[PDB]
Amino acid sequence: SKVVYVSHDGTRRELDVADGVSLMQAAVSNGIYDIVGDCGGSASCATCHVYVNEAFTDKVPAANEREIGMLESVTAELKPNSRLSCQIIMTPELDGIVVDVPDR
Amino acid sequence: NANDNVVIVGTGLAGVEVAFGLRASGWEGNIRLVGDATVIPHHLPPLSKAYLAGKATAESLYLRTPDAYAAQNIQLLGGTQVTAINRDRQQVILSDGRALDYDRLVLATGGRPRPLPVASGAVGKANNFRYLRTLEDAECIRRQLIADNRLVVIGGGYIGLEVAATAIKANMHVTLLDTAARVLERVTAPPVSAFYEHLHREAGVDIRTGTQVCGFEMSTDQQKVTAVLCEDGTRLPADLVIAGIGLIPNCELASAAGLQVDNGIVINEHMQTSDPLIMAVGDCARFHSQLYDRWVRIESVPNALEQARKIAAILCGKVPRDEAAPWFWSDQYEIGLKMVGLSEGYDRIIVRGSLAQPDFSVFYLQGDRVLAVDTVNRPVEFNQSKQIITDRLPVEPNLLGDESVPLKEIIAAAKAELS
Ligand SMILES: Cc1cc2nc3c(=O)[nH]c(=O)nc-3n(C[C@H](O)[C@H](O)[C@H](O)COP(=O)(O)OP(=O)(O)OC[C@H]3O[C@@H](n4cnc5c(N)ncnc54)[C@H](O)[C@@H]3O)c2cc1C
Ligand code: FES
Repeated sequence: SKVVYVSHDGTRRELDVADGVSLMQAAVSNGIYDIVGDCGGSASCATCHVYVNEAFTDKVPAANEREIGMLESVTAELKPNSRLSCQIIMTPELDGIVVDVPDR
Repeated sequence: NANDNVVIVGTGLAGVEVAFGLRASGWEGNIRLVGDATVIPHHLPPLSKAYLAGKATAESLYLRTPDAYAAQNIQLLGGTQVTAINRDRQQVILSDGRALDYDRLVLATGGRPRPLPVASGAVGKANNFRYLRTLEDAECIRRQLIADNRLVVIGGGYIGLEVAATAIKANMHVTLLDTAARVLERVTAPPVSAFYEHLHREAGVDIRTGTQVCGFEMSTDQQKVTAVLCEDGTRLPADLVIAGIGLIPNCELASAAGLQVDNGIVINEHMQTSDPLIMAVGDCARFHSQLYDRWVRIESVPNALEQARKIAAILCGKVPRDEAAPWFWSDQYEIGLKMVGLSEGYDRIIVRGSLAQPDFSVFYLQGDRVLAVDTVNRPVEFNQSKQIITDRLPVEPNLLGDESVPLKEIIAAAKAELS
């Protein structure tokens, strides 16, 4: 399944995911410097932060209390579609998703 | 300049992190990553967790896909060792004869595991005797986590405890010895040591503290260890032995070159060593902590990410960022441990919740200042505590313990009355 990271300055970088891998692990491992995942993807730091488009805001395992609690600390602006890219396990039913990289 | 050469010695988290961060902050000159490791740069935390449990792929360990280096024009020179630094000539010499020219040099040498003194000779060379610092170490150990086989872990640090818990789950018989009077003696208050010891004894670990190994017993073959011998005369039979008694910073390169050294490569506020053109970052760097006003050397992922970013900034002319609360984490059994700050020197602790459950926070204070917070299964209070320390908020001590008052509110109240 493909993922599209509308990164910094407006540009965008599309990628390949082995499916079952979080968007965070994929992003940082391919050089998408815009988004870092310091904690390791356990939902403990909130540096995974990304705006998911309404196009997919649904059928994306609704963020639980852990994440909501984390999200709150996101240095960037907190939006209703803000999520921890690390808590988004890419699956077939999610091909062509578009995540927004907040401003560092 | 866009004609300036930057050489990074060491390809661990710290080194590859200043390389990619450097390229992300605008650097346009050449970037050389030289490391003696031959494997693709990978994460370390998994080596005593999910990867050791054999529940994670070798590929998921990659810091960056092996092709991201060429894409960012970062020359990765593996299997190569840097033997010396010619400061005046401004170059580093490799073992394969070559000399690399540099305009800017970054020492990200990390550390090597402290050898166990009586592990000399055939002991250290046994396959069932291992330190846990490399990918090889982890795979070698993982294959020996045989149910019903006996394991003796020497060392009370976090890695040691994470190894014991992994081995327990693998159905091994495990014993953990530490010379200290309790595990994590230096970094935690007695009650947190008590909590860890109960947790592991309850899981089935035989924890003998105040113990000191005085030798080993080997197979008549001399190929494997069969028992650990303690100063108290006991003979602990063992099929496998893992030692984790600390780390020695790899500062040889710097010392030999005249750069100030003291249990780490000493660096100033701009990460620079005694030589303006040479900086150090990560496990190997000793620096003066702004937040704690003391020379310290942190061995953690956040500290390496933080220092590498600071370096990227400085070399790109950006204004460096304020020292962030240092933090670290450990996973033992199904318990999430997260520690922010440095507890050394605390005058008292304040417990939020009950030490009787695997759900509480321990605040370490010095006067009315919060130095650190140990949390057990409390990711949210943990994450919020970072701002208390990072932003030096004057949080009210008499509320930390009152769980009826949300920590967000206690922080928000302080964040509004800095005066
Ligand atoms: C088993 C284990 C579990 C861990 N778990 C956690 C955790 O849960 N949370 C956490 O925060 N931290 C954890 N850490 C620590 C964290 O992973 C490290 O602090 C971090 O990766 C250190 O990075 P480093 O780049 O400084 O150095 P290192 O990884 O030591 O790398 C430095 C590299 O430079 C190479 N090198 C040295 N000298 C030379 C030379 N002269 N020429 C060429 N190459 C050279 C080294 O051999 C090495 O590969 C763990 C570490 C281990 C070993
Ligand atoms: S990497 Fe830490 S919350 Fe996503």
